[PDB]
Amino acid sequence: GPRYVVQIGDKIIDYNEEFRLFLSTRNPNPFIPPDAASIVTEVNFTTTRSGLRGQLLALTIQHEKPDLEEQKTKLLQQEEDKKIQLAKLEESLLETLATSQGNILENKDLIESLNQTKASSALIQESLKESYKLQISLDQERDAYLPLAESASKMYFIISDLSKINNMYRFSLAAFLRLFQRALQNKQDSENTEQRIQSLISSLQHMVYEYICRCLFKADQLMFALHFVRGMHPELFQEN
Amino acid sequence: LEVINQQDSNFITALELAVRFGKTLIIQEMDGVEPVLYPLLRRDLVAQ
Amino acid sequence: PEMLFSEVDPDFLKSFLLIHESCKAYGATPSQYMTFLHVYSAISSSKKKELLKRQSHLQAGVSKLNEAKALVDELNRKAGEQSVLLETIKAAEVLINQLDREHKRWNAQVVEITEELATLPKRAQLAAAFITYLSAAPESLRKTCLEEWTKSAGLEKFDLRRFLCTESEQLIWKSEGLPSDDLSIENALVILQSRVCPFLIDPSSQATEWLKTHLKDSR
Repeated sequence: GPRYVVQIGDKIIDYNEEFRLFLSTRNPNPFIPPDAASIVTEVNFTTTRSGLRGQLLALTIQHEKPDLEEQKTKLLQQEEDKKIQLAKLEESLLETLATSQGNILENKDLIESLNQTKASSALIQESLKESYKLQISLDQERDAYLPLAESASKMYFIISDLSKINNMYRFSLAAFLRLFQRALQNKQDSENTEQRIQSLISSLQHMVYEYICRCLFKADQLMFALHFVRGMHPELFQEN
Repeated sequence: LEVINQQDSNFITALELAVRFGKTLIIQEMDGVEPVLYPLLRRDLVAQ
Repeated sequence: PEMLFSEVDPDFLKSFLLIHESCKAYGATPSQYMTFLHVYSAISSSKKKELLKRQSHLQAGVSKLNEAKALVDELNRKAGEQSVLLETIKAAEVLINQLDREHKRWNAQVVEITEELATLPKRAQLAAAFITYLSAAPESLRKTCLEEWTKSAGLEKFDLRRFLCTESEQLIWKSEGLPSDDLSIENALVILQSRVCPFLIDPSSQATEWLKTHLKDSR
């Protein structure tokens, strides 16, 4: 008659019009045939280079000093809330223009529009002063960690391709971030910070190399060593 | 509304449409109580 | 598409063929061709309706502001003429003190949307092709294919994540636990699609936590 039914096994079941179906997956392979993939559109959450860089940069900022982390959190949250409220205050500009389109010089809606536009200009100038008062205040306290995070983002993509010669050379990322935690928690290095950055990359390469050669086969450590050296410093062997 | 005769060729089909679409139904030439129309005249409603 | 047209003309059609013939080298089922056409038609309809709504509201504003200015440019003069032969100036100047920024803001968007909705079909082609193909490939293939398609159209500016979503929705999605990468935000844009079912390959469960966070409201 007016409705529709759909087959599920043996039953006959009414297909409600509010039916929306999503489904999650924990492993990129398994499993699609080439028949159930021309109807299902596939989305792959993946960790990439530029994201992982910022992730480790935020971890280093949070482990250098907590005050800069709390400041860069609170300033960004207040800037976002101010942007949303500024869009909300400017969202009455259509109402103040054509809410009724009549007696706009007569009623006090144009009087309340003056107060709303005054609030909008005040928030706009305040947000200009705030975006000026956060830029260099965050750049000089955030840019003191990125030559660590750059090569720390190099090392994971080095050790990712180790499975393609021998299976069970498959490495996670949660244990990798556990190692990156262990790099701080065991260091206790009190120097210049610019003298500390080379110290921490140095005492992280040792822990990475030992953690991976716990796993490897005895005829593979020279492979891993040479590919690791090609991964970290690609300038010392020049071209061709 | 739909109005139908008793001795009619399309009785049960139109009865199915009148139960589904929510019509108000009038039957003309009844000679008694049909055997078919007993649970509909009673209350026999299994839930889905 | 010519039967999806009534239900420049040949350049669109031969562009479709070349996009599909280039995309055959990754798996190109004709179901994806038809999904492409349906989501093209859907997005083009929704954006034409929203742009006509924006021009309607801006036209109503440009009408009402000019009418109120033409009314206020003579009322105090008529009162002065009646006083000459024989109290709204303050609130008029107070309104003009906001209108000097307000009309100056709401001016330009009429000509802006007027020049924008002549460039909607190629934008809808790119926005549909991205959704109907490239939610699977690694990001180098995303960059290479978007650059080749963008040079194919000829508008080497004109990105799409700002064309399809605005800043407020991005910061609201970020307010919940969506990852802030380009990849995560483009993947959350692709699940706008409702022609088919989305399939979430997801090793760590943050994106799933986000989706079942902001789908709290419905059942």
